[PDB]
Amino acid sequence: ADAQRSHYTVYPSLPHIPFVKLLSGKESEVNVEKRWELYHQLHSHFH
Amino acid sequence: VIRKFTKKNVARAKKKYTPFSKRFKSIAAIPDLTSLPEFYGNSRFENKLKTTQKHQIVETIFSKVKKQLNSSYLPARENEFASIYLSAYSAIESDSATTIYVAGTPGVGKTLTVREVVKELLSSSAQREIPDFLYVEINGLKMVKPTDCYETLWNKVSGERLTWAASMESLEFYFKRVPKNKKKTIVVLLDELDAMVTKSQDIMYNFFNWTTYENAKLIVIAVANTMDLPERQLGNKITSRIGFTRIMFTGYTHEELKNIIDLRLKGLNDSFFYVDTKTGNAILIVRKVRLRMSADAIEIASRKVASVSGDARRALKVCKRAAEIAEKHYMAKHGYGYDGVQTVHITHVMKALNETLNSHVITFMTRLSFTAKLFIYALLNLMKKNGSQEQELGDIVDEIKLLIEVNGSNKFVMEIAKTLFQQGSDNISEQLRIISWDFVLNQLLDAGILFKQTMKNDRICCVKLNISVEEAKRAMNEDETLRNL
Amino acid sequence: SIFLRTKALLQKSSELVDGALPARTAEYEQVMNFLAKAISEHRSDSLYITGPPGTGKTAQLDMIIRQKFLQNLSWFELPDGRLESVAVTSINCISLGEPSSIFQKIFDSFQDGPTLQIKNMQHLQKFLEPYTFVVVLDEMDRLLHANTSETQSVRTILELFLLAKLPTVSFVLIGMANSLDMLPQTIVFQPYTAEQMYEIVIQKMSSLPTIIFQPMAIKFAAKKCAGNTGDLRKLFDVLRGSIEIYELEKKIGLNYIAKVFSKFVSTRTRIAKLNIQQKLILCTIIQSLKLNSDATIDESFDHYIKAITKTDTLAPLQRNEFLEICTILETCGLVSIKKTKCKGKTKRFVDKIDVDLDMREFYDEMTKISILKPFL
Ligand SMILES: Nc1ncnc2c1ncn2[C@@H]1O[C@H](COP(=O)(O)OP(=O)(O)OP(=O)(O)O)[C@@H](O)[C@H]1O
Ligand SMILES: Nc1ncnc2c1ncn2[C@@H]1O[C@H](COP(=O)(O)OP(=O)(O)OP(=O)(O)O)[C@@H](O)[C@H]1O
Ligand SMILES: [Mg+2]
Ligand SMILES: [Mg+2]
Repeated sequence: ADAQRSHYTVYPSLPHIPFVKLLSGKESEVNVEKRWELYHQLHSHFH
Repeated sequence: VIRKFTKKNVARAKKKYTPFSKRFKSIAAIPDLTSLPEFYGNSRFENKLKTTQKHQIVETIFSKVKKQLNSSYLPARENEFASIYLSAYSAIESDSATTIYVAGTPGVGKTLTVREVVKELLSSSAQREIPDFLYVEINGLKMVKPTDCYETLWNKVSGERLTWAASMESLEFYFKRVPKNKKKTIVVLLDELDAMVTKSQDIMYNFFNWTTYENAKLIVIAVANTMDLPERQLGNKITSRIGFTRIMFTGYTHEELKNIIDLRLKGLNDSFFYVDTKTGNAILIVRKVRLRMSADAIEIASRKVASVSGDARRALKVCKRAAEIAEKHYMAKHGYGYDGVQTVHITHVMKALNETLNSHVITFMTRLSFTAKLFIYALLNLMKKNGSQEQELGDIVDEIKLLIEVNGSNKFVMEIAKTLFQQGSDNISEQLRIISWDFVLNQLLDAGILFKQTMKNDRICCVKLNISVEEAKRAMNEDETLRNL
Repeated sequence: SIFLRTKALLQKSSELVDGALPARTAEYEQVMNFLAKAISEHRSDSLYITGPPGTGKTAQLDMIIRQKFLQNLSWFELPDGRLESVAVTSINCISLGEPSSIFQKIFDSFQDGPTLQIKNMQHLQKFLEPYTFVVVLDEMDRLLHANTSETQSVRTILELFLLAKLPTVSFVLIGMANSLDMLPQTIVFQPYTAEQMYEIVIQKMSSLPTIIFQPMAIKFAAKKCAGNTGDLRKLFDVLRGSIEIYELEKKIGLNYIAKVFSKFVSTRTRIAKLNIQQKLILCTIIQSLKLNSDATIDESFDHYIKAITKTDTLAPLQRNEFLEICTILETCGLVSIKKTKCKGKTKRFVDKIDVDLDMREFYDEMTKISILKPFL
């Protein structure tokens, strides 16, 4: 049992932005992508 | 490259790292090690300590006696000899591996008996009643490191020089895997076994676990101080492997010590010598001088030594010291330098025996100065009043001051108070310590009379007597001044 | 001769003569049940063998790998019985330098080829991962770390054990350890009793033509070598000593077993061999040790002078004469002189007197003498 050990490395299996759809799920995906790009262009401009 | 420290005195031995288990292809490929040139042992420094003598040195009558009583040059060890010889002979004859445990007090003839057993076994193997064997002797106190035993024994077996871990695996492989028809019996004496005890007991377990192996053909004679050394300092595995049948070397009785000394002095006691009166040189067969050492003196020396220790070294040294005392008196009275009846008497034996019995502690404290005696006396007063067995140094300072100022009508104190507190001088102020205060403190610490605590405050540092109180009082009762007050 | 052959069989190094020990059938069957369960199902598990010294754990397991069995690959017969290839090795742990190197010792026991550095169990796990393997760790009590907190001391050993409880690894651990010196399945080897030792002795010298021992002598030796911590090595040494005593004085009976047990094994006789000066010193030593119990020779001599002056029995003697009588009682066994460090404000090494004699027999011997009764 790896839970009974000190440190163990695992490799997850695999078979893309963290922004969610607003307006109770009625907002389009293009508005989500635009909001992502606008957040990054303000964030980079500040930093 | 800039080095953070340097080790510029490294002395590394030319010892290889490959063990015996990796120099042949298999177990069945190992050749017969008995028919090998380097295996089983098949002095260059003796010339360096020789010089030319250009004086005829004068050996008196007592010189042969004193050379005779040396430990370097067995009436009482016949059952221990029989037991060790029977066990070793049975293990050599049957190709068996075994342990023989021997223990005893110093000087009771353990090493001598084991070496005589080994010499008699070699004599038996010379005329072919037992198979040939190798003899290895390992003293635990003659090793720089305890693991050097691993380096020693393998070097006596194979003739190779390896490091200690590689030697240990080589010995393990040789004892476990090499067949008995391919090897030779080895008898190893482990002398001073308590010096081979480590914190993890690796060497002890390895040496007594190789004896439990079938193919080993190893006989280990382990010589120790006490019977209960495995039961005190070793684990239950090593105590189980050593065994239960353990051989006691008890101390000698006075008859045995007397027989040992008489067997030393067998040819020269009650004998005749040709002695040149001008020089004192004695020649065994100008005056014919009859030499004797009395049996009563030897007897009581044997009785005293046997009651104390049973040590043959001590009895031989007491007799040799008596002979030295007699020779010193003889050369004093005859005017003999270094280039009808001579008797080593009983008074010389009693002078030799009492010389290690007279105590110089009271004699030393009797001949100290007045200030050291005053220190000891004030310390005894503090131990009398407060009863602590450890007194502060400031308390000793104030008690010395009080003893000076109370007995200020004593004539000696009136004559010496200016010496203790001004060194007999005007222009020297009244001092807080007496003159030679730290001198007598360090003198009593050097002699081992006192113990001083490690503190940097001089007043509350404590001082304890290391000797008994009555001999200190006795020494204080000899002095005429400290008796009066 | 028959005596030399009997002593050769009675050594600790003698050859063990289907493949089970005479008095160890149940443990042998349990070990084979473990091996048949782990090898056929190809499971990862861990065995742990407990016992007192000389109970036959090493002998039975060496019998198992000798009879019933990439180097160390051996063919093994199942209870079903097709075949199996299994890498079984037996690593003694005292020959290890470091306890953390055992994985490397596990690796070098199996390979020829490549040589890769193993400093943890992970390299061992990835080495054994693409493949079963049995390691027999004898004297595994060496694998505990000294001067290390409980946790870090058990540190390596559970890494030996938890890898034995991992899926998809082909690892079987059989760890034989001594109980007296110190989850996996535990097998205990109980110390032998008298009938088991009798059966072992008769079966082990069944090779010899003529039995030189009497049977009741062997039963008496087995009964005397029994109870808690029952060692078969002790029985072998007792029989070998009986043969040695017999041929030194010249069948073997009860009297020679008693001769061994009296030869190789009391404070009433020690006191009785003393004069009145030495009995006086032994009385003042014990009286001084009631008051202090950490008292030097000078403090023991300190008490003796005060006891004389209130009694005036015998002339008072010097300090070095006192230490000589203490050396005489050291030789007699009544006194045990050690040098240890005192534990006051000033710490140095001092010599102090210890007594371990029986106090019940001390008061009986001294109350008969009237002048010594003030000194109790
Ligand atoms: N039985 C004896 N007969 C004659 N001389 C003896 C006898 N026993 C001892 N000696 C003498 O005493 C010396 C010391 O003996 P030995 O070296 O054997 O002592 P030991 O018992 O091994 O002691 P230690 O523990 O100090 O090594 C010997 O060299 C020898 O001169
Ligand atoms: N049941 C038995 N039948 C025959 N011989 C035995 C038996 N048990 C032990 N022996 C023998 O007793 C001696 C000790 O055996 P072994 O080495 O197996 O003990 P052990 O339990 O490993 O002890 P330790 O913990 O001290 O190692 C050896 O000579 C061995 O051959
Ligand atoms: Mg010696
Ligand atoms: Mg074992």
